[PDB]
Amino acid sequence: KTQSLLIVNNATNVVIKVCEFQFCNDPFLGVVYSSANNCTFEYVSQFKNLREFVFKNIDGYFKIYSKHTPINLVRDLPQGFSALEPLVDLPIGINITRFQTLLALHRSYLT
Amino acid sequence: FRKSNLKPFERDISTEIYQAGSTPCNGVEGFNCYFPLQSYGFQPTNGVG
Ligand SMILES: *[C@@H]1O[C@H](CO)[C@@H](O[C@@H]2O[C@H](CO)[C@@H](O)[C@H](O)[C@H]2NC(C)=O)[C@H](O)[C@H]1NC(C)=O
Ligand SMILES: *[C@@H]1O[C@H](CO)[C@@H](O)[C@H](O)[C@H]1NC(C)=O
Ligand SMILES: *[C@@H]1O[C@H](CO)[C@@H](O)[C@H](O)[C@H]1NC(C)=O
Repeated sequence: KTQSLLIVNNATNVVIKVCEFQFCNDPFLGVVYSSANNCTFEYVSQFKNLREFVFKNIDGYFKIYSKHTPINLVRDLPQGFSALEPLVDLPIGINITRFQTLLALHRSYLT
Repeated sequence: FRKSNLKPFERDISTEIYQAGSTPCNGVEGFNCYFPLQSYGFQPTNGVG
């Protein structure tokens, strides 16, 4: 009914679309889905791991900050300090009130 | 017709009915209810403005 954002990694590039999606109740990707109707913007670009992200939505822009580092601890968050560089400054121009994460699954229940 | 104002540089594309009363509107513009978009009148026989 209103416009949504979607960022999807396919293990070789980055897809960013602002099309009008009618979603599932649990969306995921089978090791897949994105609807399409009446859009404006589209973008294509390029445990012992730790990636950190910061999202902001101010003045019609969508700010993203990023940093990756090799952790070697068991189950917590580390203790030191590392600052996050800027990544992208997408001009999407929507209203964002909730969000939800997309994982890679097997059982292809598309609701 | 719009409920609240806009923020800078954000656009609104939503062709759904907006109620001007406590009574519900469900696709029909009957009970003190309108359509949120109505068009223009661009005629060559008009003045400036
Ligand atoms: C952005 O979306 C939110 C959520 O849909 C809107 O917040 C609603 O605002 C109305 C009044 O305009 C309230 O009656 C609702 O309770 C609000 N919902 C929530 C979940 O907070 C918000 O108005 C939208 N932004 C703009 C500029 O309209
Ligand atoms: C995402 O990766 C798959 C790999 O099979 C590729 O076929 C597909 O073209 C990629 N998506 C886009 C939008 O290019
Ligand atoms: C998107 O635009 C097409 C043609 O411009 C229109 O048929 C369709 O209803 C629009 N979808 C919306 C506004 O959700």
